[PDB]
Amino acid sequence: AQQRSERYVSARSQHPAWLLLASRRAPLVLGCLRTLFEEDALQALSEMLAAYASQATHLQAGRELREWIKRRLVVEREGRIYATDALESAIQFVDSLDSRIMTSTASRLSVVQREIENLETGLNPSPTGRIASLRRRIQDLEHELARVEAGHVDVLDEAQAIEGMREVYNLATSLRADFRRVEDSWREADRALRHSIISEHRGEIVDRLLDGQDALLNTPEGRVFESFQQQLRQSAELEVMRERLRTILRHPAVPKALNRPQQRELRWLALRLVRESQAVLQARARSERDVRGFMKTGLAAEHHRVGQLLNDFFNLALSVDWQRQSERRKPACLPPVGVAITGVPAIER
Amino acid sequence: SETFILTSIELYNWGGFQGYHRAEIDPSGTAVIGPTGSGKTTLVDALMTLLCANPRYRDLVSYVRGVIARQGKTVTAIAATLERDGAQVRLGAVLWFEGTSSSASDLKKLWLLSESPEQTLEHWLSQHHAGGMRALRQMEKDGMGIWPYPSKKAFLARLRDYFEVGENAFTLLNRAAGLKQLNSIDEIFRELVLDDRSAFERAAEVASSFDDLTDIHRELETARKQQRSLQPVADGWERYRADQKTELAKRMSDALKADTGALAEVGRELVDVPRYLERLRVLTEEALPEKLKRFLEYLNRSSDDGVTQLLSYIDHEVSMIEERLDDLNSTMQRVDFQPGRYLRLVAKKVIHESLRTLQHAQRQLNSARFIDDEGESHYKALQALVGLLKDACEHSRNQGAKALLDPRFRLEFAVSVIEKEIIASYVLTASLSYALCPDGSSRPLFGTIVLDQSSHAVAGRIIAALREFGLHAVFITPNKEMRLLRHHTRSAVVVHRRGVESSLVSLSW
Repeated sequence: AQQRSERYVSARSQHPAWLLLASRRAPLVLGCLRTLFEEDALQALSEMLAAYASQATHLQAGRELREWIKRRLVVEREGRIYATDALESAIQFVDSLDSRIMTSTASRLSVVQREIENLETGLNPSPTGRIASLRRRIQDLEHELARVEAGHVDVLDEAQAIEGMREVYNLATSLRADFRRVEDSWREADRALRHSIISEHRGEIVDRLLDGQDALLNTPEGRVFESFQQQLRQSAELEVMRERLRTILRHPAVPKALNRPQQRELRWLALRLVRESQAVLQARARSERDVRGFMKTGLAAEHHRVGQLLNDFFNLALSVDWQRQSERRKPACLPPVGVAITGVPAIER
Repeated sequence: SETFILTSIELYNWGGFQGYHRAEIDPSGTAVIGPTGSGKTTLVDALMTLLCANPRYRDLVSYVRGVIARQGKTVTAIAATLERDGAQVRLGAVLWFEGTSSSASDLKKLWLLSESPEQTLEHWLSQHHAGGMRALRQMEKDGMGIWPYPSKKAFLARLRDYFEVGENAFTLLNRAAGLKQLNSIDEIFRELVLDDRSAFERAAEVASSFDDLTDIHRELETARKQQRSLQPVADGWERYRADQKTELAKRMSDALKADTGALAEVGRELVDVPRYLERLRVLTEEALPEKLKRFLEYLNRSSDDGVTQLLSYIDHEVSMIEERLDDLNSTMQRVDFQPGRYLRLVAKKVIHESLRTLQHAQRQLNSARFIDDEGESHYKALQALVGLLKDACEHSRNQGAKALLDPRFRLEFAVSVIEKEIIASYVLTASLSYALCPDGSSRPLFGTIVLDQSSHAVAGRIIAALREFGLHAVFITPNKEMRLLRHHTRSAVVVHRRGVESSLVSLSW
């Protein structure tokens, strides 16, 4: 019980999402960032911060943007800004305060029961139990078919139909939750690999890594994403799912269950899923290519020794008197590099 | 006008006094004269028991049992009355012992604050004698101007709210009520005016947190050492897949040397080679990132919420001391120590070797945060500062160590005349006047103070200063200075001791 409070305090101090939520300008920052991912970031942030004085804009806009970049809420790669998982967690929390779909329903209970049955029968190696389960399910389906042949077709009521539609939307919309998480997982592996290469720099490690064709940057989330995207490619079931969704969306009870944006999201589910899954493998390939290029450049030892020398110089610099203009202007010991020759004074000759 | 002044003190079986006793106070001045050890300090201890949480006497049990003159079931009560133009307030206490179990947790106490004229000491005693505790807490439902508290904390909070004073006025009044000798100016100002707000407690917590962080650092180092040993086995397996079995066995032996239980029972067989590899993967993808993340989080939190805030707190305390000194200097202007002259206080920061070392270490800590070493340099820089704090806190009875964690010792005070006894008395009186006055006002609501002690001219200015600041005084003297008090004080309280009993007689000159 005591450790929970310490964990909460640590999360409050460190985690980017809670810091963003507790920030002074949280609502406008959240709105602007969410609009963006749907210089230019700095310009739009300044524009939004302009007509919200209430409660020198361009200076504080840049200061806050660099503060969030430091906190790793957003990431800067070369000259571009990319979103992380903390931003999406904050957005999900904020925009769920208005409308949240209930999960204490009968449909969710039936789904849970069927899923538990499926898992339990899938973990069983004995063949006799499998045969018994198959026979029981076949008999139940045959009984239902016999009942239906007598003219007892069952149709969900309006309330049950609305409940089912909302539950299906809630389950289907959760497949995009962890797309940024995989990329965040790969970036830290990249950083750790580069740090290990620099601190080691031994050329044998670099040569061995370059020689092998086995891919680097392996993480637990990457394997889960690979397993997901492999099954995503089996179009023989994606087509059936899309057709069933199209059939479902043409029902009288749809307007009372979902509004326009939700209907749009359910309408283009498969296309958007495939399109967004294809945009993560490219990021992984780019990361691996950049790592291999950095390794092939071969300037790690220079970085290490220049860092050591800079640390020595900075340690020494604390023992001099910077308050005297005489010492601040004393000539140092550094050679001329990139000498630009004096213009010949012929001028007009 | 609008200032309460003390009028009387009543005792009942308190210390060496047996039964009921009463002492009067004059509106101008009063001297508590009597032979040494006859009970002069007992009266003031009884008065100060009602005003501060921890008086500097040796405890309530000794006074209750008359350390023994009273054993077993017993009752003791004390009271004090303050009056003004058309108003009266009374502060009292009743403490009793049920039996012979003389212990700290067996003494039952109640504190009383009253305004109605029907609440007297004898009424409280009668109610206790008739109903014990319930009859004492019952009078709140049968009257209006009575407030009982079975708690000194709430009682003192209410008392400090009644007279619109700060949280340290009564502590200062108690400190200057038994001071023996007027010492040097720095010693007086550093011991009898400023409050003790040293930061020796936070240093221990910071040191404990750092010692906790060292364990996480050690775990991270162990994990890195294990991974560095395990990698050559992975290299050797690739070499073998391309004799070399001896080198592979040697590498597996080296890997097993550094293991701590993961590779518990394995061998140098080629069948066990995959197992080693799996362990390496678990090191690379799961354990090391988690340990590094936890280490970085703990390092940042300890470096920011730990040692950084302590020094800022100390600097803020020094700034508050300087501001209060400026306010005291402003207060002291409205008086003439000499014709057309007044005193002024100046504060100058001192320097010490420990302070210079601490500041240099702090600069190193600030400079080490810009290195990208995965926190190694930052940890090394923080370690030296924590070590300095530990060394300072270990020996808390030295000038160097107290110069670090005690704000009052980071300054030196001087007095300007823009005589030691007169200057000390003026500073003490100005501090008392500043403490006992509501903000934005110059008239105290609590007026009575107690003093201990010099020719006639020496004491002739103290009385003038007290009258100028608007304070009523009660002096304590032995039977030695009964010549000048006759000219200033206009009443006297005499304590006669006969055996193990004392009696008080109040008379005018």
